[PDB]
Amino acid sequence: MNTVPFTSAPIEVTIGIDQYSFNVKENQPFHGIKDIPIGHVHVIHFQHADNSSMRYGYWFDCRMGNFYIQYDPKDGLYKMMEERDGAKFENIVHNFKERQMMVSYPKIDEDDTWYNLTEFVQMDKIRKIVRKDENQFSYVDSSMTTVQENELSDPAHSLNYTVINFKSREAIRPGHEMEDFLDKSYYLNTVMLQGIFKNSSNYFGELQFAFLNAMFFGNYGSSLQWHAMIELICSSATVPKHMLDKLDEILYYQIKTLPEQYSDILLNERVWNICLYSSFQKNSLHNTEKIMENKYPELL
Amino acid sequence: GAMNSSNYAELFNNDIKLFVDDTNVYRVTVHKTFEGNVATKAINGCIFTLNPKTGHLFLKIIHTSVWAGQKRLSQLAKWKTAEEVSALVRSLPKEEQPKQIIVTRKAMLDPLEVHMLDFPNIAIRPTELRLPFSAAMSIDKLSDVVMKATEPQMVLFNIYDDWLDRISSYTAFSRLTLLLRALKTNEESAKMILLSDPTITIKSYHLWPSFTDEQWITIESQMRDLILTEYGRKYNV
Ligand SMILES: COc1ccc(CO)c(OC)c1OC
Repeated sequence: MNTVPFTSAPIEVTIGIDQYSFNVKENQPFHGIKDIPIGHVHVIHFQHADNSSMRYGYWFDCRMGNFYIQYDPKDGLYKMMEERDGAKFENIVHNFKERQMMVSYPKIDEDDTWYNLTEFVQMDKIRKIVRKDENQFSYVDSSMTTVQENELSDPAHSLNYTVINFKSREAIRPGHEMEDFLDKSYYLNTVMLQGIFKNSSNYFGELQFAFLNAMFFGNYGSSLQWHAMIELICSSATVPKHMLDKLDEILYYQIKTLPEQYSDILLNERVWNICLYSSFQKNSLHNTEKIMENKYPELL
Repeated sequence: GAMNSSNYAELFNNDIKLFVDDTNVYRVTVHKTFEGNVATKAINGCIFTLNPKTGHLFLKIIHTSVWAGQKRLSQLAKWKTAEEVSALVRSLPKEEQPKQIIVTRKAMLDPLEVHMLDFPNIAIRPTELRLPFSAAMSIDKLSDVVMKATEPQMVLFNIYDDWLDRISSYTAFSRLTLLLRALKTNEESAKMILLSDPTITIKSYHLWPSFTDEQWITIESQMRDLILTEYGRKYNV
């Protein structure tokens, strides 16, 4: 179990860790988060009480270093920093735990929600989508645009997601125009899986990480990418059996975890109706279909 | 964007463009099988690709053999249309290639967009106008060349005959769409008007009779009456 201590909490802010959150008052005595499960990536995120503009946050993996949070009153945000002095950190943490000024990552033991949402997400890949290699952790926020979006402005602040377009030469083989447009199996299996991602696990990892940035930061592009990747699978007639079953699981927990009043903005009607009712794989997403019907039948 | 009454004049500017109509590409006669069921039998069709400014018609004849052993023909037909329009553009010299292609049915948008990926500077646009190009097969010479073809074949026409020597493209497109609209609403009567006077003939290198300017005014009038008439007969007014 690992710890992310906080220097202080000078401004009132709602703080999340993974799917949990709690309200911290201005100058409340709050000095960090303990018992963070090792073995997964995590995200710590922030929404100021005063300007709900800009949700922002940090992806990190405690295995990769000792990290802490400190408010910056010049740039006006809670910043993640790495501590290199090992004993300085343990001593800071132990003093804080002793005075019991830290909240506990509140994982119910029955609960595998986080693992299921982050099954395929690896800090190595996150850092290739969010480029900033002087840090071991990754900053994301509400307003960051993707490399694909910037095409159609500041690259240092881009989400370098996989470019995907259903009406591009990368997607459509010369002389198979109709075949490839109505069955994207070539694009999915040869171009993306074999070519770019190399295996399904990397593909699913990007997919999961896109959903999580959508949900936690309302990053519009992340929602577009998440939706697109799903659509490339559902619109493929030929998908490995093991991907289809895993996809049903992945989506099930994303739909399960979404706030019930955020469905209007983070979910695309066209994609879900197509994926669940009209596509090749309309019958291969039993769990996901079931939970979508009982929980969001308005959309369909 | 889309093409409508507000931007009607762009058709006749100097930017090369083509209308593509697919209605006559896949044509069937539905009939009864000996067992009482129903079957279709295809006949030849054509793609109707027209330069609204110069009047050049690229009549691509679609021979029934193209459908042999295929499924979902009404869907395939839009993709065959798009392949053939793309092949036509590719066949043309650079300075003859269109800058826009306007499809008359929105369902052709994605098929054409996808066949034209190699031409990103050619805008593919729909229209909100209800153009009568479906009636193209009421023109005897175009119908005849399609029904007689034994193989795929492209035939070139100027659908304005020699009219541009005397009128503008705008007037010539208006005359064409009025003639086509009349043929579509009542083909029998429309043809009667066009051939009533045995003294006015169709030159061997034309599609339409050789009317003087006064006679075309009279013809156009009679075509307008017919379109209003059939609208009363239809709706009773
Ligand atoms: C082409 O429209 C888009 C733009 C941006 C993103 C994400 O960067 C998209 O997700 C793939 C997308 O849909 C294709």
